[PDB]
Amino acid sequence: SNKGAIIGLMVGGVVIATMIVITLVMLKKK
Repeated sequence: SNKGAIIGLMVGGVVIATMIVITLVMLKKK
């Protein structure tokens, strides 16, 4: 199985996801 390989793809997806997760926080600040 080796679930460690899954993390490899999480490194690239988290980079772009970092902008989406913040977009919501900025809305709450209002």
